[PDB]
Amino acid sequence: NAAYYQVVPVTANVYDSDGEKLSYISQGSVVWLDKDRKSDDKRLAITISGLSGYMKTEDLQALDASKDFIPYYESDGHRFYHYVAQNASIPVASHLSDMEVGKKYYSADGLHFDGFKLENPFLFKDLTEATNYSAEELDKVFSLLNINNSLLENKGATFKEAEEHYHINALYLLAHSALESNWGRSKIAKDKNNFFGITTFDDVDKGILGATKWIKENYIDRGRTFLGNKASGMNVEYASDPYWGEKIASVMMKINEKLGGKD
Repeated sequence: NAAYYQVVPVTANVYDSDGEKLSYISQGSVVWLDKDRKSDDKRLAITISGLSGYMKTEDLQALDASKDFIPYYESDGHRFYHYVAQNASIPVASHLSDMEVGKKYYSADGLHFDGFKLENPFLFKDLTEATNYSAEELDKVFSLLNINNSLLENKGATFKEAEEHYHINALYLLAHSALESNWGRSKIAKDKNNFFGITTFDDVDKGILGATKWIKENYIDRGRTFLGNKASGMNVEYASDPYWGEKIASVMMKINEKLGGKD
């Protein structure tokens, strides 16, 4: 058995030892062979984004570490990045003095490394905690990041109303909608009125409130109260992308930095 494998179908399921579905992951995702559990001809014991389970052998293609891309993490001396694909990165934390700049680090859960533990500032934050940011501050970020023709600009008051009503962090709501709609510039999102990529008040305001209600009832109220990864939080069920939670958290980080680090 190889050390790493890549997901073959559009999505594939991850199972427990008894064959019950635990989660699902996206095509091209790289999973780690887990040598501490038994793999056989039908299923491989694997780890992905915090989750340990089994995957069907026909769902996985063996990778060669010398030839193929293996995701890793690296610091530039200021920020630590997760490289999830050839050349593509997600900022996940500040640099720690424990990290050798330029060196590639590997982790099956994105938290525990060889020499240190990472505190991603938003990945495991309780999403029912309100943001410190005002409606007016949230609105400022579109200027500061040079985003234009966004249907989400001037929606700070809507996000804060959503936060007060449903008790879901407005910075998270802004981040989630920004990720799923290209900062409110997506034509698909406008035409479908679906800025969060779920399966006078205008349609955008109504969509934000409706999406927040949906997240509250289907995630928060069902015990999924933070972004997380494939082992826990919203990422277990919300998206096949095992690093969806990290992507949202990175958007929250970018917004927070630009607005002065109040959260």
